[PDB]
Amino acid sequence: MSQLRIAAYGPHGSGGSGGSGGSQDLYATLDVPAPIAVVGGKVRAMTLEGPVEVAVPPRTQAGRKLRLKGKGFPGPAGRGDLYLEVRIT
Repeated sequence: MSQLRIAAYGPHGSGGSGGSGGSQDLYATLDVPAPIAVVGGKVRAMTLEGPVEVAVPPRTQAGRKLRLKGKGFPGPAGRGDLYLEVRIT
């Protein structure tokens, strides 16, 4: 119905609520193999609900974090950003 919405990989500044970061932003390690990283697909991410399938976009490169705005916890600026740490295996 609703997966972790990937607001990353579209660097486009405009008149909207982006900022330099979210409120309670958190880095969560995202394991992705080299094939699924380049072509895109799905991977197993760690969540409090258990292992979820995150639909990975194409072009995905090691060391880049998928900043998923609003997927972090609420705070001063509104909600935090969930950075999925692309680990190409």
